[PDB]
Amino acid sequence: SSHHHHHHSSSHMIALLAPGQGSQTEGMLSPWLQLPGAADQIAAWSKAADLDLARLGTTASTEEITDTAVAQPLIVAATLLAHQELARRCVLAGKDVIVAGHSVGEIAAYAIAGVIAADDAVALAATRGAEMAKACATEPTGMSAVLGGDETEVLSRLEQLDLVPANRNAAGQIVAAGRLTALEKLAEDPPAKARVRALGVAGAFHTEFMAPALDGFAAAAANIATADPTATLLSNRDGKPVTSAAAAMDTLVSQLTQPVRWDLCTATLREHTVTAIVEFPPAGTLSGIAKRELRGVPARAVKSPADLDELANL
Repeated sequence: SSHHHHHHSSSHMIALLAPGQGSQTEGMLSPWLQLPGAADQIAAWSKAADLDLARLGTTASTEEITDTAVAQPLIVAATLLAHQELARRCVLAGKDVIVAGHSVGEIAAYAIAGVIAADDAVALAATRGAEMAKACATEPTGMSAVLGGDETEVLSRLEQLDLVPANRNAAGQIVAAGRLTALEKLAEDPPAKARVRALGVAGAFHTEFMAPALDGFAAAAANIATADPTATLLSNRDGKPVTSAAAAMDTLVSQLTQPVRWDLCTATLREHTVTAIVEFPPAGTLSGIAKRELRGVPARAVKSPADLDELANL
């Protein structure tokens, strides 16, 4: 984390995207682990996070990975190992860099933007999941995706049923969150010309039902070294860039019970003339959204190291 601001001789802008939850795959660390330096870092982080990462990345079932307490650090683990190699390759030399993470991915984005250290981030993702899981055992809650019709109609409807728009990802892409009974009521009758799919998650993330998780998350968030960003770093709260480290960490914490306004992140990306987009593993969804919402901007979904190759020039 020490650098020289590149010279422009007399746009060169790349989005880096860090994935959220709900796309972690059975074999998601295999392509990265056999690379030099990765095993060492993982044992270090696995011990640092106090959960077994090396095993849970290779021969682990999707089911034991869909467990927020495991899922969260594991996603972040994969994102950083992937970025770590991208940096190492020097592919981004002389590019203006903008970074945004989804939901959990903010922890990984913060690390990519050099606000927190790689190891600390994983440890904080472990706390996030562990604390969030406790909160889920309070009241039967969940989240259900709403692939949508009329934006006004869909917002009016979650109000009636007392559910939060927990993710606002795209135009017509809303996640609803709250009590399982209220979500069943959403499913039982949706607002016309729209669909509902109960995402398999253990609680209603990014809603007020995460209060109990707040203190536990804030405690680790505070005990962590910090630095002012080395990239334009976006925040899920409003999609504005974050200037100071203190600000970022404040937002990150309070983002636990607030809507993920990823749509407004996509808006900020447009007004930067991003030339290309890189999603990190487990990549897929965020690049999908960017293909649809950001016309004519190339986007790559990193799954294996072989993908970081045709980026040498962009």
